[PDB]
Amino acid sequence: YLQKPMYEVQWKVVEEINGNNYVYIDPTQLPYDHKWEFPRNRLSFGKTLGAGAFGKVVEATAYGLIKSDAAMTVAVKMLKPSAHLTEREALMSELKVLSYLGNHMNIVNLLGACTIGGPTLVITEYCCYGDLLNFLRRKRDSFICSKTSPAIMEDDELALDLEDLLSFSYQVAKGMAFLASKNCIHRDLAARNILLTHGRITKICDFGLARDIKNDSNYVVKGNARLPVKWMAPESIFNCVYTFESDVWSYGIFLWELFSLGSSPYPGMPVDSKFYKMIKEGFRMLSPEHAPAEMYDIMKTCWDADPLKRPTFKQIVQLIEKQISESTNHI
Repeated sequence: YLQKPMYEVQWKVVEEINGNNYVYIDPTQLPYDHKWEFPRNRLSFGKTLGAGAFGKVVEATAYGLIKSDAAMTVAVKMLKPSAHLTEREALMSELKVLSYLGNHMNIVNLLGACTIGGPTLVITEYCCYGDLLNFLRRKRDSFICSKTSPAIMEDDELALDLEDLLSFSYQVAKGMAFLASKNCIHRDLAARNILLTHGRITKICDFGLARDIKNDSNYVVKGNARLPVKWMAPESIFNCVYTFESDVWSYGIFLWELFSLGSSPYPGMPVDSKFYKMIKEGFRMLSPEHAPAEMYDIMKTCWDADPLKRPTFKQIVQLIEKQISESTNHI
């Protein structure tokens, strides 16, 4: 009888200085270069990586994607088989946004698409170690004791250490700097939306299509929707505005997840009316045990009540570059 909720593109591109303020570009207006088209008969689906309320992401092998004589593992985003054309247009819009952004080492990049002659599919890079949240949690024990035998995740049987966390901080800052440089806001930055691939390279993405948000307690009901309130800036929670500066707030929360070895933020504090209150009154999380003071300093600035006093990602990148440099022969 009526329309159920629809998948929407998570990342937004915004219009260049509304007036130190923000408005979204309708992604349908973005161009789509059909150079991305890949014949669907050259895709072989494997395991479902996750299924959410609107669709799923699956591992697949794409044959001749880049080199004619070479197969390649990819990830494929798709809606439910029953999805109508307007629902499927969201995936077209996602394709347009990824196309527009272009390629960076620290995002999950577009590799191709199947948008003709069948179900709409978006082919992206496959990240073999999965999401960073799960990685941190499974590798946690190896951080706490190096002699322990680390969780084997695909071909990665190495421990996690401080240098890993520093590298992840840096890489994610670089990927977010890249997004912001393209006037792109993520709006759901969190360890669950950062994936890990060969060389422990972190790639920022939106993995929400593979997630059942109703069964994820990190998303809470607020105003008809389910939102990652613990990652959100006070001004997003209260004014429903997402900005470059609220992405920075989220990155600060991500740094807390990182150095807490994948703890959920504000542990044991439900998102209720007093949570909202104490956030606006200036309550902030304490440092993670394993965070360098310098990294917690970054966190604290990411959480400045005044959005204009938060660092940009460009500045965070410069700050972490200085930390890593100064941390040599000190780890």
